[PDB]
Amino acid sequence: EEIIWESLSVDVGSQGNPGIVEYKGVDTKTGEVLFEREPIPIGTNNMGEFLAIVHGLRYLKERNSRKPIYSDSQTAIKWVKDKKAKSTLVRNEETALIWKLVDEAEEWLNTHTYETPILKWQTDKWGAIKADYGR
RNA sequence: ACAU
DNA sequence: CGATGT
Ligand SMILES: [K+]
Ligand SMILES: [K+]
Ligand SMILES: [Mg+2]
Ligand SMILES: [Mg+2]
Repeated sequence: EEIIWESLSVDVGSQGNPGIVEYKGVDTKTGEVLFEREPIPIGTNNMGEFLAIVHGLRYLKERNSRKPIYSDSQTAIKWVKDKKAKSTLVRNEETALIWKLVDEAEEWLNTHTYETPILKWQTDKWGAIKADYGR
């Protein structure tokens, strides 16, 4: 119903899918960019969406912040809930980097706790998530 | 079908 | 138009 403005919003951007993947997190209210991941040469949209949420969790925990995270990705929200990213991307030399990051994000989820609500951004009602790349 |  | 996902 109502946007929770006191929140962090995340989104992925890519050049190709699979292709070059980046992501960022912003203050939902103001749009201030709070973190941005260096582009990863080959990944999928959903791996990026998942890494963005997990980085948001780590960012908020380190800062003792109870803010929720918004993501527009049905898939990534579920992968985080499950602590398991069920990507189809082949494992090879060119995908080694993103798969290492995905593996390590799952490992972090499996070794830490958090109460952070992970909320679905309702794009149909509210427009594009505030972290969107505008691509 | 829904979400990207 | 194509791809990633539940
Ligand atoms: K975009
Ligand atoms: K589809
Ligand atoms: Mg998105
Ligand atoms: Mg977007």
